[PDB]
Amino acid sequence: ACSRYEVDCRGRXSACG
Amino acid sequence: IIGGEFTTIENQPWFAAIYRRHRGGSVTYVCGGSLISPCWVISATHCFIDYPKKEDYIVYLGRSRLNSNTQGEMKFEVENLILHKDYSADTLAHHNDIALLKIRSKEGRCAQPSRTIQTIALPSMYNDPQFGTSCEITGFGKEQSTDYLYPEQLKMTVVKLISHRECQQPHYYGSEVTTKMLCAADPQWKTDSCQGDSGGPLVCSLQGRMTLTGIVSWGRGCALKDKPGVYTRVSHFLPWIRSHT
Ligand SMILES: *Cc1cc(C*)cc(C*)c1
Ligand SMILES: [Cl-]
Repeated sequence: ACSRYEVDCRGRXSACG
Repeated sequence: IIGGEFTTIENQPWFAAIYRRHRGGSVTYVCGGSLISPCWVISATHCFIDYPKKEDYIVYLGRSRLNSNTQGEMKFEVENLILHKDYSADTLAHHNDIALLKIRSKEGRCAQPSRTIQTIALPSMYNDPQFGTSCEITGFGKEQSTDYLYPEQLKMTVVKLISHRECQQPHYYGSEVTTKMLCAADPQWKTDSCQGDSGGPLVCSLQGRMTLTGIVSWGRGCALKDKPGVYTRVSHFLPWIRSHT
């Protein structure tokens, strides 16, 4: 899971998408 | 930052550390930014696109550590938060990944130059250094792609500019890279930006001037072979920056 406390949530390396 | 070295804000005094405050007063890091004038920090829209309310954000200048305070730092509210109305992202690339924050202290003031705080010049229109040019990136981002923690001390490293042609190869990014982007990477592929570094500066010397050539935006993985860092190409966003500033 990934929250609102997450650093740079759409950054390279992120698990988003 | 993968690879590179610990530094201090004095070696990158235009670096801005941008945080979000939470209902319980917990503060978490968001992204980096760069001081381009006393009242203005430039960063990346993707950093804010999910929580676009200026009131939640805090900006530090003169700051060398992520979750601890450092001597010579200054704290600012966000008076204006301006995102690019054409921001978009397919699954990998981010287009028009650029944002401005007008900063204002509680005493209503803007930045002042010191040992730890200085502005970074913008390039003039369409003026980028030649490919092969060694540039600097700085941030609190991951040290390895697989880490779950962020380093406590500011890092930087050197990367070289890559021609669009070369960045526009299939085995790089193809036409996923547009003319409003710019690629940089390590020739040996050992050093690179990563999560947490976004919004941060790519700084080059250009006409004997330290210049904000790019803004950390995207890339596949971090320090992966044939997967360079991709940066908003600042020299192609001057009108946008003048018209909002
Ligand atoms: C979990 C999460 C958080 C953000 C900010 C963005 C995405 C895609 C997922
Ligand atoms: Cl806009």
